[PDB]
Amino acid sequence: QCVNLTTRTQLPPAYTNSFTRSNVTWFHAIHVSGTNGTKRFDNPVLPFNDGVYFASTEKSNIIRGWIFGTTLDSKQSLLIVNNATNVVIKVCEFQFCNDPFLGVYYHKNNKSWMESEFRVYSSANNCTFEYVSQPFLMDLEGKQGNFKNLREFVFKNIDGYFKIYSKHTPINLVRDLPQGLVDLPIINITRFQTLLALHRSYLTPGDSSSGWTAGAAAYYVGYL
Amino acid sequence: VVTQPPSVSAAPGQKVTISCSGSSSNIGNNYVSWYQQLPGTAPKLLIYDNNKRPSGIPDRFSGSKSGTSATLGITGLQTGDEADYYCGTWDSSLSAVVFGGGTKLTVL
Amino acid sequence: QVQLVQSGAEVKKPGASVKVSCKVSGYTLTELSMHWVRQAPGKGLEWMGGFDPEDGETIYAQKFQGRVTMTEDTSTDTAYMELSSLRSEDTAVYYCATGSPFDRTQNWFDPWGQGTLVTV
Ligand SMILES: *[C@@H]1O[C@H](CO)[C@@H](O)[C@H](O)[C@H]1NC(C)=O
Ligand SMILES: *[C@@H]1O[C@H](CO)[C@@H](O)[C@H](O)[C@H]1NC(C)=O
Ligand SMILES: *[C@@H]1O[C@H](CO)[C@@H](O)[C@H](O)[C@H]1NC(C)=O
Ligand SMILES: *[C@@H]1O[C@H](CO)[C@@H](O)[C@H](O)[C@H]1NC(C)=O
Ligand SMILES: *[C@@H]1O[C@H](CO)[C@@H](O)[C@H](O)[C@H]1NC(C)=O
Repeated sequence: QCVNLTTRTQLPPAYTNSFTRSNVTWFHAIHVSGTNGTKRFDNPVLPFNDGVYFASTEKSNIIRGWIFGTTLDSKQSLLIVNNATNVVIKVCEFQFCNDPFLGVYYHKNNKSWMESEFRVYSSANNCTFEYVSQPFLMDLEGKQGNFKNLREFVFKNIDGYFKIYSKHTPINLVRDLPQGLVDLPIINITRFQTLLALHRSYLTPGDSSSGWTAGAAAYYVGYL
Repeated sequence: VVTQPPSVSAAPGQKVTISCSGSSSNIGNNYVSWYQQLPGTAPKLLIYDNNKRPSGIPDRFSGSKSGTSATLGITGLQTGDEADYYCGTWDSSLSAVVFGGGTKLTVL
Repeated sequence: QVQLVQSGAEVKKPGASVKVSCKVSGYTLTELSMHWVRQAPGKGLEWMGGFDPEDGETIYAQKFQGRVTMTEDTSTDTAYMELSSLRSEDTAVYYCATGSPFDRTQNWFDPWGQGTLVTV
């Protein structure tokens, strides 16, 4: 499939001080403005030189894994996807397309939702790896209200080993700038990109456009 | 079952009202919708939920439900477009979705 | 934006049976309901049957029940319907309609097909 969703719009890159969590970037994936119909989508690829610091905040999560590689085409690439029940980490010779995303849709006679991964990749020829364990992310808590929870990660690739880190802490101040796991013996990495989750329905009539939609999402990035 | 006066007529630029009627169970405890039938072509939805137009082409229309009677109309009619119109909904008692007989709009 | 296309015209002799096929594009059949409607020449529309979101089944009109049958296949993404015991007065155009798949009990048919004609 691989429908096209990108939009001509571009915005000047914002930046903020790290404040000892620097010249950290700041991106907006789904952006809304006064003109209520302005839904925009853009997930550019970013360099991966030595290491990356990742953080985000979400009301109801739409963030599922990442993709890493050098060519990002059928000509290898590490892929991660995480869902509500279990995480899966796989190394495979995937064939991606310009606008990868994870789609979900209704199932009329089974009274449940289902997720289709074929919107991300087309071919997985002669492919081996697979892993399973408890999920990295989680979207439930014993409290709901004004305060939110903040996530963070660190990736480094030294001596051939691949390693991950993560911590969870809630905020106590009003909304502002940032307050102030496994080891996989996997490849040459120089780029990566995050992938979102989108959902569709048919309740409304005469929707002469693509039905993919979701809420607003943002995240931070930095280098070592 | 339902009834509807056939073959209404009007002059261009004037108001026009179309009346569709039913019983307590046929049209009472449900919504309605209105379709038009250009000759030699499949119908095309126009109104749903008794007052809501779909996005895009549909022009401004209205509908009120006086218990078991509903009406549709347009402030001004034109010869640019004109065809048959139909009413129909889901009967709630010992019946399924049914359609009315239709009325052949006439423009001088 | 769903676009529907179906088989071409058909002819038949008295007493036989015929099948009509309707296809979809864009969306997939597993998240849409299907309905069938017929109109005699100049006599107005008439409802044949369809899928009821209230429960998982297929219900037919009270008048014609037993004379028809419906089936679906998702691999090719095409819906099927059959008609039998054709008689003298049976002749009309046949339309393939779709609508909301998960409303409690709602009726807003859209869109429709280009139409097929069956002679008897
Ligand atoms: C999406 O845009 C790219 C731009 O290079 C184009 O090659 C591709 O054909 C487009 N997708 C479709 C479905 O046309
Ligand atoms: C880093 O600081 C420079 C200072 O001139 C600024 O131009 C640049 O935009 C900053 N980085 C980002 C990602 O904005
Ligand atoms: C989540 O991912 C696992 C990994 O294999 C898969 O088995 C499962 O079907 C996916 N979906 C749900 C709802 O668990
Ligand atoms: C149907 O739903 C049940 C639970 O409601 C689930 O266990 C089963 O896997 C579903 N089957 C299909 C084919 O979706
Ligand atoms: C795996 O490689 C072999 C080469 O011997 C080839 O025959 C086979 O089709 C490949 N499998 C896939 C899924 O591409």
